[PDB]
Amino acid sequence: MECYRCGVSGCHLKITCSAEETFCYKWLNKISNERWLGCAKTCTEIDTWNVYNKCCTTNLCNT
Repeated sequence: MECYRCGVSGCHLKITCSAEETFCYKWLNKISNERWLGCAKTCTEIDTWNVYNKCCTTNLCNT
C-alpha cells in the first residue's frame, strides 16, 4: 500500500507503507493550514481547536 505525503511541491507525493503501517493519515493544522500526510502504524482521529486528523486503511486514501 501507498499513501500520499506532502513536500514543497504539494501533497500528491506517494510513499510506500510497510506492512505494519496499515493507515494513511491526514493531519491538518486548523490554525496554520499545514497538511501532514503519510503512512502510520497507529492513527487516532482528532478534532480539537487546533488539529483535525483522519485515518483510513486503503491505498492512496488520504486525498
